[PDB]
Amino acid sequence: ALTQQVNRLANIASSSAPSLQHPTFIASKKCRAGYTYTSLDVRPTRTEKDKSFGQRLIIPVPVSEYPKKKVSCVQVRLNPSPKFNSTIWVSLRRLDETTLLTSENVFKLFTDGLAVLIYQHVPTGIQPNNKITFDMSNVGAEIGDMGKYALIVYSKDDVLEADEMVIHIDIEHQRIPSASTLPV
Amino acid sequence: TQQVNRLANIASSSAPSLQHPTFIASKKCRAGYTYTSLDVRPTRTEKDKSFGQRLIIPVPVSEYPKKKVSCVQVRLNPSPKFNSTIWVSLRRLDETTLLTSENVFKLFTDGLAVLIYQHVPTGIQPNNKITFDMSNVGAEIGDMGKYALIVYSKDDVLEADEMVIHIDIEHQRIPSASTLPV
Amino acid sequence: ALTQQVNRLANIASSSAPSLQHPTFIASKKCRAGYTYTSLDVRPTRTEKDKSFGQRLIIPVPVSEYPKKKVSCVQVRLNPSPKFNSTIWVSLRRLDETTLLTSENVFKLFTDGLAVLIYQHVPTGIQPNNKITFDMSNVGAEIGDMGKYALIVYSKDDVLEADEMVIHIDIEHQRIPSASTLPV
Amino acid sequence: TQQVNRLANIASSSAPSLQHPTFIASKKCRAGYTYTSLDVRPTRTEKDKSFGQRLIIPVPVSEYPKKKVSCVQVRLNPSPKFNSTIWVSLRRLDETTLLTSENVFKLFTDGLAVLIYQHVPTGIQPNNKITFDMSNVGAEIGDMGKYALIVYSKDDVLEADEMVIHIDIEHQRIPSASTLPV
Amino acid sequence: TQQVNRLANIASSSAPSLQHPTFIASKKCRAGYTYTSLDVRPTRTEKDKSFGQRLIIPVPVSEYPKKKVSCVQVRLNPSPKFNSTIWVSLRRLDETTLLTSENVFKLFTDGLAVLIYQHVPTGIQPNNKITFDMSNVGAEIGDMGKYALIVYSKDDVLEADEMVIHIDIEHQRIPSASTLPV
Amino acid sequence: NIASSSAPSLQHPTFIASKKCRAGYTYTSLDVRPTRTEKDKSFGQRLIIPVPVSEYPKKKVSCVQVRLNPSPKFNSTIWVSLRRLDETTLLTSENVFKLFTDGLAVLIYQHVPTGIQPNNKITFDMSNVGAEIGDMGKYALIVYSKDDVLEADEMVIHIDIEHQRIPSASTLPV
Amino acid sequence: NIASSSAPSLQHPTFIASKKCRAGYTYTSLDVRPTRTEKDKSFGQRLIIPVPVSEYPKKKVSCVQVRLNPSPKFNSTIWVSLRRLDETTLLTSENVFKLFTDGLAVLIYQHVPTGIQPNNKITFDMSNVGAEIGDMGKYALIVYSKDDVLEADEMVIHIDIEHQRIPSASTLPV
Amino acid sequence: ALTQQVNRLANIASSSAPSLQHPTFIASKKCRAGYTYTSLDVRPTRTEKDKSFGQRLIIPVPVSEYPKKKVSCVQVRLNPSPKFNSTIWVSLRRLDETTLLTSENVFKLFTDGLAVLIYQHVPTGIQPNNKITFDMSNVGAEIGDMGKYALIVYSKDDVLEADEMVIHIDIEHQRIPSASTLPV
Amino acid sequence: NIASSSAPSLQHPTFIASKKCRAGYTYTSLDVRPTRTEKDKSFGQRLIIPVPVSEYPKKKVSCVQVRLNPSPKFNSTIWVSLRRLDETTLLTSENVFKLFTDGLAVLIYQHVPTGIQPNNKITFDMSNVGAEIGDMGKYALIVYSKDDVLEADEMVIHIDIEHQRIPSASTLPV
Ligand SMILES: [Mg+2]
Ligand SMILES: [Mg+2]
Ligand SMILES: [Mg+2]
Repeated sequence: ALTQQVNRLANIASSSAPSLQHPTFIASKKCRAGYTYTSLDVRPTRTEKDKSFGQRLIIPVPVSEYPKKKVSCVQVRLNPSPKFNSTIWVSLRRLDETTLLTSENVFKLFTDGLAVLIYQHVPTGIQPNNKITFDMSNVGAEIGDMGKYALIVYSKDDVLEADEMVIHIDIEHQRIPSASTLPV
Repeated sequence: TQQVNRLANIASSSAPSLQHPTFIASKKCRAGYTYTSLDVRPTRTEKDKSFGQRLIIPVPVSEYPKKKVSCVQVRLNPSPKFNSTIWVSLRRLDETTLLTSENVFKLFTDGLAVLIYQHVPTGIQPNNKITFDMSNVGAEIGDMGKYALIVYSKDDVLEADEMVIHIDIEHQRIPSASTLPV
Repeated sequence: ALTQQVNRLANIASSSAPSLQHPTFIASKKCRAGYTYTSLDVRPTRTEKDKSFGQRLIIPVPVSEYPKKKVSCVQVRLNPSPKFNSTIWVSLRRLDETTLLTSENVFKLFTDGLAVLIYQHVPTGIQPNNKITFDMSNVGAEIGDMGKYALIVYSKDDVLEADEMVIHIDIEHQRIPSASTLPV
Repeated sequence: TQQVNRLANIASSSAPSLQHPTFIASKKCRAGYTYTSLDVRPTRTEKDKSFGQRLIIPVPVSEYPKKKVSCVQVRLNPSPKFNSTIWVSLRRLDETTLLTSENVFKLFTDGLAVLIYQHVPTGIQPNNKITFDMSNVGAEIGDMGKYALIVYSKDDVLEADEMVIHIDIEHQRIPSASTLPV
Repeated sequence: TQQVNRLANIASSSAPSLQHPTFIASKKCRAGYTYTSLDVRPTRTEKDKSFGQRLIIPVPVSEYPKKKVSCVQVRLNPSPKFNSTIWVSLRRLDETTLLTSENVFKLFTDGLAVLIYQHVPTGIQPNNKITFDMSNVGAEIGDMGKYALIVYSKDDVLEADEMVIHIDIEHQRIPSASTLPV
Repeated sequence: NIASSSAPSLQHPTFIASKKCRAGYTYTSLDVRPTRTEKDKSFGQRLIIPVPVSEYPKKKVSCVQVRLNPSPKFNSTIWVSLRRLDETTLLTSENVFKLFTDGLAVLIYQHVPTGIQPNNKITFDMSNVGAEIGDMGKYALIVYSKDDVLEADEMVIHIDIEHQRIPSASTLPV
Repeated sequence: NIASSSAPSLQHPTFIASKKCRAGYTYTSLDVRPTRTEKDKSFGQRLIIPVPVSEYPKKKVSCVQVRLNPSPKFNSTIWVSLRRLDETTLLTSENVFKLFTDGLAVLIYQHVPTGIQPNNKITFDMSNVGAEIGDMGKYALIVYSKDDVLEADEMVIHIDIEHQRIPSASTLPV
Repeated sequence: ALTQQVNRLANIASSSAPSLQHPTFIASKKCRAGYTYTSLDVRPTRTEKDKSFGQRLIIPVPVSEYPKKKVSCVQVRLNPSPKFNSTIWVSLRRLDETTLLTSENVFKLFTDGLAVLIYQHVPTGIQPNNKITFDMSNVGAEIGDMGKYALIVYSKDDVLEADEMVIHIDIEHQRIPSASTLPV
Repeated sequence: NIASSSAPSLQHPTFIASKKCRAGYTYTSLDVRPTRTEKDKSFGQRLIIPVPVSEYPKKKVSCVQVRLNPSPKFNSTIWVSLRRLDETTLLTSENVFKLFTDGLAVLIYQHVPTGIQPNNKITFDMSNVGAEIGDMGKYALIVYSKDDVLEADEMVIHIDIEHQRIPSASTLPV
């Protein structure tokens, strides 16, 4: 028997179905299994129209303690509030504080070799495809590295409000060491 | 030959069936399990105002609290007067925590599933059901009370007659208890 | 060969040695392995002399979500501050808020079927045996159950200050389910 | 079992992937080949006016002209200010031949591929890429200069910041040349 | 027969050896690894005041930052003038975070090892060493700088001549680099 | 045939010769017009890895040669080298010397009427220090005009970087 | 015997030594008296392949050395090299420097009272750029008289061209 | 049978016992056997308080004649007189007369990579551990070399007197050639 | 494969090249700022073995190179070398010459406007004299400022010492 096409057909048939148990929120999978991940909360600030907002990657206190911990991918789901009226562009890349997101600056990178997600408010429910992910399997990303990165957003039409939405960014990486013996 | 059957199952979910107006499919989550539905006529709820109801198990089940729950579906048969469009979900609760609009959003927007039901003109919204799993969390019948369903009328001042919700509860069959009462 | 005494002799020889790498802090092991634990921080309040202080068990936000999660034991290490001048009695049991630690009330239980740790400040370094543990393997303790419990302390001589010390209470329990697939 | 894999490949191209906003797939045309992209900020171009750029290979490749080219993709990342709608393509050229609107159409309309990019409101146009093959024609790196990309702003007076194009070039890997310069 | 040898090892650690005044044993944490010590004459530090020093790797090692560290022992040879009694340890740092007495305690008291050295009259305190492991955390030579050793003079106004500390660093041997400089 | 395999080697006393460290490695050059930096005044530039590589800070670097093609106008005589560091350290004449006179490399290029002029190439090894692409930024080349104040046009330097070939770039872009 | 086969190699620090790229290859020289080109003024000549070769523009070129026998009168000091291009580009002093200071070769030949004078030979490789005989025309050598204005008689250059042997010339002509 | 632990357990049990036949004088063994040793007498001088006394290694007339004779270790037993009232620090290292034991100088070395013995007068008999030894197996020490070395002492509290004590320093080294034929 | 084993060797006429004696050997460098020693006046420094090595005077030494990184200010021209001796002997100009002109080594480093400057490195062999670490002290390097009086800042010397790797340093300290 040849099972190298069955899987493909099965998974392609799936992912593309408005089955049961779920809002207008797309699907999601997992990177190099044998990995665990960590999510992050990011309520934006009332960012003007044509204005861009961004946040650096600020690892959490318990993981941040293991830089050199490899990252595979990094998904970004965004649960919007009912008050999400605007429509915006969003993505994320490496840095050096040195650079500032002058509207002009942002476009620059937005437009070139790299991924970017658009989230528009549709009055026919709400834009399904609400998450996007990035792969570090190759660039080679250690946990410390994260800080260098940072996600962005650009409010194309409405002056997005802080109450308009909240983003969760999930991070696939190697399991951190599990202690099997009580403290000092 | 498990790949092929898997595709046959998926194709079935995706095809208008001769038993629904627009109400999408709804497979159950357990064998050897029975369920129990609930009726929920929501109080007329203002625009931007939210309505919620605790999980008040009924009289005959409420008595075997040690029984576990797998999942809990929420089908919502709307009345023709259903004009508004709303967001709905449910989670663990602490009474105190109040359904203040602001509070609501808070949770709505984070790790957890939520259903939106809009009144469309070309027939009516399909997926009118949504399910939640308690397997992992480990949920006993008594536990239910802790949880509670919510609703947010995003537009029209949702009317009382605008709709009715049914909450289905998968759990362990209750002992046949073959022995007439008292 | 008979290896049912070797282990015992080896572990008894060990635990009782002022070897290397460690202050006047006793040792520690692990309960039903295949379990993970969780620690808790408890800076006390300036508790008078002859007065007792106590804290209920307030599980954390990520675990508290899985009551019905069995607990094996519960250790209580106490890293004291240099300013730890007093000497105190400490332990922990089940409850019902209904009861209040009237000095008198405390003694009552302190004295009967149950464990209790004394921590005195010695001027010959500091009291080694600084931790104590309790077993729930049998009483059967689920995570929800914890809240019912609560640790206590009684300042026998000095009016213990909040800066005098801080306690960490570690909890052996079953590993919580690990998600292997990114969010909504 | 080559028919089955063929359908699996086709099904894959046709399914939103978790790495694109609306930018359709884009398979490459060669192994043992590497490519090289180019950036093209088009000058603000009037309505009904057309803009074009010759193929100016870069400094480090431009030096191994004997290297052959397979195909050349043209992805175009538009800015949010991208409001216009335009037609674009490219072919062999004779400098003299001038991008006079009229001339343009002439070729546009005949044996050859062309891409149209319109600004839609429901998100944004998908297929933002298009590729051309030089295998047959036989195209050397030097040859590129001969060719040139074009654009026609059918509606808005296409702005400079309205967008940026990237031209990908599949060709033979360049000799590792393991030996530090001069 | 691994149990028996284990007891022989343990018994050895626990027996005055003919090479120490009162300085307890001190086994190393790695093979194929070499270490490097450091000298630390602490500035005279008030009573209740704390002193600290960052990990300033030296000139010849500081150059192979990619080299990993296993553990780091801290032996402290006190002078006869050593009269005070102090607490000492070390951890990751953020410069800013200041050795304000209060800050110190904060960490001292939590998940982490700390050594106390008191001046006794019947000879002198034994265990004068303590070690920390970086295996798990994953520590490169460069990383060291991040960390820093601390001290708290609990009693006497610890004098400069009161003592000297040596910090031993287990890490990967440096390449023989058999090839005279420049 | 380990003898035949190692055989590689070729060079002669002249200003025209240069090998390379490890095969399967590719390199990358850099351009550096200096500044009209004064006499006695030193000029320096950080390692600004370019746009397509700068994306795998984890890739390894073997060597890094620095050839310098001068302009016919180049007249001054200057010392030049490079090392790692923290932006914190500043190229004060005094600071410069400090390092210059260290157990670590350095070239001098002066123009004089004597047969031919010095090699313009010099190279540094990272095969041991262990240098990843990201690491480069930390390093930075320097120069000290011992005599005439060189002008931004008295010369142009090219810095070549041996390192691991970057991703096969398997399939077409975005 | 791959070791014996590769064995070939021989040269020493002096103005008398030169090998060759690939065997089975023959070469062709060229003569180039310059022009009384001014001081600061640059002189250049295109690659005028000769009459019998110029007929197989498809033949491959390996290297191209450029030895230059100067006259005893040669006094000036000059820079010299060569590259490809489009007739369009013009040897303005400024343009010259531009390339001179590129990731691509160059020699300087000055006359001074110091032991012996620089090598007059320099060579360039085409084994990779891939150069066909026709291609030559595109290239062209240059020179810049940094000092004294050299005269058309201050020197004569010979340019040797390694390439594939031309047709066996099997049978007698027309 | 496995006899690689028996010996260890036996010798560890021993050395740590107040058996029979011996004052409050610790024990002692032997270095590379097949070696003989040589002792030295060192009555100190009335060395002030906070003052340090030292003596170079002055090999004896019959051995001193065979420099290049390797030394393994060097023990230093110190039989104190009843009048030993003070308490002192003692050790020993290489030299070059050039250096002088300024109290300050002494500390310097005392505190660093190297052994050091403290001998205090206790009124509960007398400080058992009265000897210390140093190993040259590795540094490689020839008999001539000794002279370079020299032992020291620092009277921490009482102004040690010459009558307060006397030290014997024993030297393990290779047997010197034994003549088996009468003289000239 | 004794041929392949011996194969090791690589160097070219320039101020950038240095091998090493025997493997399994490690070395140790030393720093030596001189003194503002007069013109004609010689300066010297004994071999002050450092603190961690100085403890195995019985360890063997192979070679001992002496590279000298000068400061840009270095102007004087000087002779330099080193040998064993008894503190008794004193560096009087006359005494200096005596040895300088012996069957035993020596370098001269002057600064001049001529292409590049001499190698700064020189090395000495002990593989036969038999030198133990302790022995070093007996030796000592010297210098003679033939012209300008060099200043303690006109230069800094590094002396590298090939010798047997010291004790594996098996287990953690005291
Ligand atoms: Mg790393
Ligand atoms: Mg239960
Ligand atoms: Mg000897």
